Amino acid sequence: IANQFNSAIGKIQDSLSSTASALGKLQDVVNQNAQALNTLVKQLSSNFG
Amino acid sequence: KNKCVNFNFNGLTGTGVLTESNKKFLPFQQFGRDIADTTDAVRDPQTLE
Ligand SMILES: *[C@@H]1O[C@H](CO)[C@@H](O[C@@H]2O[C@H](CO)[C@@H](O)[C@H](O)[C@H]2NC(C)=O)[C@H](O)[C@H]1NC(C)=O
Repeated sequence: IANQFNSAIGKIQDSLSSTASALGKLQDVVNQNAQALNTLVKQLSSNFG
Repeated sequence: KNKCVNFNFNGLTGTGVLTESNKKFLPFQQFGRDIADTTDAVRDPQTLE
């Protein structure tokens, strides 16, 4: 049972090294804020007639 | 330089700290701009820098 647990934590090293794909849920949140800040900044160029 | 001022370059009035730029503008360019469309940098009309 300890060898199962130690193996299973071992697989988390490989999963979290190899890609961002699981953390994509947190990436989406920081990326949405960066996109909205950059949009409110780009709207300063709007000439509004 | 290096002090906040009410600048005006050729009619491009504004408030800022002025500093020497490593940015290399082309001869056809007198001003630069931010992603926000504010005047980021200027080529001085009497000393070509
Ligand atoms: C239950 O399954 C585990 C694997 O999850 C079996 O453990 C393996 O057993 C073989 C020898 O039969 C070893 O070569 C492996 O190294 C063992 N793995 C680990 C993680 O120790 C276990 O034999 C199975 N038990 C029963 C009663 O079926």
